[PDB]
Amino acid sequence: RFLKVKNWETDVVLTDTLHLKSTLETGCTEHICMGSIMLPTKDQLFPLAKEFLDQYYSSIKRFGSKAHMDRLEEVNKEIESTSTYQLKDTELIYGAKHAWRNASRCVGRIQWSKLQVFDARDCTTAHGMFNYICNHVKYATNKGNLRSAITIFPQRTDGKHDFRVWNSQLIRYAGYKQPDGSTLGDPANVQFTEICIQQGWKAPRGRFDVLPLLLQANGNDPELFQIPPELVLEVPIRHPKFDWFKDLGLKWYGLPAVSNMLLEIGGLEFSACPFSGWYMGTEIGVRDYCDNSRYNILEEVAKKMDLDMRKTSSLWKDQALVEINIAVLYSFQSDKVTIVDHHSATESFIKHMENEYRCRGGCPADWVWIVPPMSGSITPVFHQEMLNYRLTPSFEYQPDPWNTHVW
Amino acid sequence: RFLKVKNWETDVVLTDTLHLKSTLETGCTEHICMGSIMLPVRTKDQLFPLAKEFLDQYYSSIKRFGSKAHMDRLEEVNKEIESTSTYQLKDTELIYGAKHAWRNASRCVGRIQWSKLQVFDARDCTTAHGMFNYICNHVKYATNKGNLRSAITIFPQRTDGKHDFRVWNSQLIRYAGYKQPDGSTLGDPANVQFTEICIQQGWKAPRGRFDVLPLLLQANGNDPELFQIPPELVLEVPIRHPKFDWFKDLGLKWYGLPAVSNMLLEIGGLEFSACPFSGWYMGTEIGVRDYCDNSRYNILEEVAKKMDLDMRKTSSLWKDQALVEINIAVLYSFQSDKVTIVDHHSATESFIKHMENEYRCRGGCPADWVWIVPPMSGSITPVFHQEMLNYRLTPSFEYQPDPWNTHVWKG
Ligand code: HEM
Ligand code: HEM
Ligand SMILES: Cc1cc(N)nc(CCc2cccc(CCc3cc(C)nc(N)c3)c2)c1
Ligand SMILES: Cc1cc(N)nc(CCc2cccc(CCc3cc(C)nc(N)c3)c2)c1
Ligand SMILES: C[C@H](O)[C@H](O)[C@H]1CNc2nc(N)[nH]c(=O)c2N1
Ligand SMILES: C[C@H](O)[C@H](O)[C@H]1CNc2nc(N)[nH]c(=O)c2N1
Ligand SMILES: [Zn+2]
Repeated sequence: RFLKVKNWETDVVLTDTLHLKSTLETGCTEHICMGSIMLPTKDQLFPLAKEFLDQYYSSIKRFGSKAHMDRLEEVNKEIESTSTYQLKDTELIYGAKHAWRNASRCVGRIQWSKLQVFDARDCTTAHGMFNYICNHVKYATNKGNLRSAITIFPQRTDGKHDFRVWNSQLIRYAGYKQPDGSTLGDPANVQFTEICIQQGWKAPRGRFDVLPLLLQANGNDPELFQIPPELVLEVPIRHPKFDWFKDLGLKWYGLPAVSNMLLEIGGLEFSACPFSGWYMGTEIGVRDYCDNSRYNILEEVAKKMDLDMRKTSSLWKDQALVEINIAVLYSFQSDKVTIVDHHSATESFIKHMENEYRCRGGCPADWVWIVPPMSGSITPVFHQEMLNYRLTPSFEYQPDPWNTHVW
Repeated sequence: RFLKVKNWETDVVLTDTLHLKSTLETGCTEHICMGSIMLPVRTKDQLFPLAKEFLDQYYSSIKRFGSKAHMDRLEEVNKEIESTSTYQLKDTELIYGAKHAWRNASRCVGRIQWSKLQVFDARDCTTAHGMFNYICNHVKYATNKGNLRSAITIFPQRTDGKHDFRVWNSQLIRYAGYKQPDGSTLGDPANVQFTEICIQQGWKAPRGRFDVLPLLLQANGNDPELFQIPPELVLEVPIRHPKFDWFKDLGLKWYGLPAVSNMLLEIGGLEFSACPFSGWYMGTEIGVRDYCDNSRYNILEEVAKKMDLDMRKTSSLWKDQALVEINIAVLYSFQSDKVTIVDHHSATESFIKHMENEYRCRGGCPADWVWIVPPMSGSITPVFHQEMLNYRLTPSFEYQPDPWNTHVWKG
């Protein structure tokens, strides 16, 4: 029932009790582990509400008080009557911060409590959504001094009137398939780019074309909007030692802002809730640039370094990989856009584990996602056993809206 | 019930039916994943079904399921169990069992090689001196002057758990570690406790940075005994760098033969507590973990100093830079001395091909992602994007407690 996690580098042992307050399902069984898999009513709503409010009122040290009990009745009277209910601003703020606190795949959670929450529940149109989003981007960007933030659109009702940001991130580059066979721009985004062009977008058909936002309010058909170029902070990528590196003509955006997740608080579902923080360097240098299925530039870089690419054993992919990542970090730092390296981010997470063990009884963590995609074992998270479990409030995946929505 | 795994790089989907033959627990539940947890005498009653499952498997594999030779073998094992409480495997069953224990090792990226394994039957061994002789022969045959060959040596199975054969070393070949009064360590920090035991057993430690440890060997539940492996049998490789001439002056070397000697081999319910096996190294096992773990040789600071890296901010990636040059040095050194080694790109690519073939011919390939993905450059290797299902098949290799923790000393 009590569970131990050990660090094999420092010999330090923590005891987990938070997992008993666990609530959703992992995908695993005692027969088979699924840790490496990417995706595994009035009667339904009240327990969920009760569960959340109980945790809310406990955290402000007001458990079992008159203010607690009255709110429980108030939400109950509202469910039995309206088939749903509304969160107070305080509960909304608390729910969002805890969805992040509980995100077992996020290495940046040391920051969980400094989340700026923007309440967009009064939104009714896609033009309104666009306005809210532009304000979020500008506030979060903050001329390079990035600040975490989330904007929360109206909760799901009958599921026929969902708000959705069709973009998977607020700021992403287009992807175009060509007769050549190869891909121009970002291959992850080819399909969404087809939908933009098919809804009317005039594509510049270049390598780094910032996608338009595709916004759906109240279950209606979505609409296109171009984020003002002056709000999209981008960084050209150069190297501190390699002058030729600029001639690759690489750039990336300063703001990572995930816009396709569903935020679940007290059984209420927020289908549109873009959130943003700041990049860990490997996210761009390792995955975005170096994934076979993404910009896939390794081949091109190692060539410029005049390395022996005859045999895998010269570790030429690995040499190029490190320099690509040196450059990203350097470029951001020199243009003064917040960014964190994987050594620094993992060291912060470990300290954050310790705090959550001592202050909360544990910290849900998904080792497969916490360990950075390069140099894993020279970061302190590699040697750290972690327990993975699902708590609410939470962020969840949801189907791409284009498969679901009807025109 | 069919289960699908996807490769997120190549879009290939595969279908596992093999997990249906799974026995032992994972540690995981519907409510908790234990995926990153490191370490998560039998009755007649329980022994015969285990014998039965195994013999059913063996006889299917040779296409003789339900034959007279199958039925008679079950009858014979049946009788042997009821009358003696245990049973003996035929040579064929032992060979097949040890290959399948390897085939089933879900944390092993080297499994493409599973069917080429030399098996040495040391079930006639009775004494520690007998064990030393078996182990020297294994070391010699496996080393093959650099052209390494996989081998396993199998000592007598457990009886009452009071007469166990054990090799106290965790690997047949490993370097001593010595804790100094000032708190620092000389040699390999991972082996300090074991070095201490050896010294107390009467080993005269030379006290250098790369002292090959002696074998501590327990036969038939007796107190263990010390033996020096003949040095001419210990193939070692001095570490140098193809471009960095100062690299040799770090004084590093490593041994060619990885040979795990602390696992328990389970076949059809029987437990072989001493069963050392060996293969050849993947370069990252020496260059990332052995040299560059903080709790091991920890030469990263020393190497980056000599490269003249900017070591004032982690964000220069000085650590990542040095780690790569060290791993380059390890691969270059083994290849130049003609000692078999595999780099992590080649190993993981091989493993991916193995895995696909296993799904097609066997209906699955249990695989532990936390362990299969290499400890450097994970995502530029094809295992990183590969979903994997982890489950436990027998025959299998299991952890067991260290014998100094359990052993009843006689004197
Ligand atoms: C402040 C700086 C932040 C850093 C450095 C960071 C870091 C990361 C990284 C590296 C990942 C995995 C990346 C990958 O896809 O390879 C991740 C996942 C995730 N993060 Fe963060 N994060 C930050 C802020 C935030 C914020 C503000 C939120 C929400 C409020 C958040 C919620 C999540 C969630 C839900 C996941 C996993 C989603 C999934 O299941 O795939 N993070 N984080
Ligand atoms: C032939 C060359 C081989 C290579 C390159 C290889 C590679 C590896 C590597 C890199 C690991 C992970 C170890 C670590 O990083 O800590 C491993 C684990 C393992 N290998 Fe192999 N292996 C080989 C042969 C063998 C053989 C011959 C056997 C047994 C007959 C074996 C059985 C195992 C087992 C049981 C584990 C998991 C240990 C555990 O559960 O902790 N492998 N292998
Ligand atoms: C806020 C933030 C900070 C940061 N440093 N990186 C990121 C990008 C990583 C990230 C985080 C959460 C969520 C995602 C994508 C979720 C996602 C992923 C896939 C493959 N399919 C879906 N339907 C949904 C990606 C975001
Ligand atoms: C044959 C072989 C080939 C290779 N390339 N690498 C290795 C080393 C990795 C390896 C493999 C199996 C087993 C171990 C040790 C596991 C181990 C760990 C603990 C704590 N207790 C135990 N009883 C056992 C280590 C071995
Ligand atoms: C805590 C964590 O599970 C532990 O450090 C593991 C992770 N993955 C590993 N993977 C390999 N190949 N070898 C190891 O020793 C470890 N250590
Ligand atoms: C198959 C495997 O689950 C998949 O490659 C995962 C592994 N770890 C990851 N880790 C991070 N941080 N991001 C990812 O997209 C993935 N992909
Ligand atoms: Zn699991």
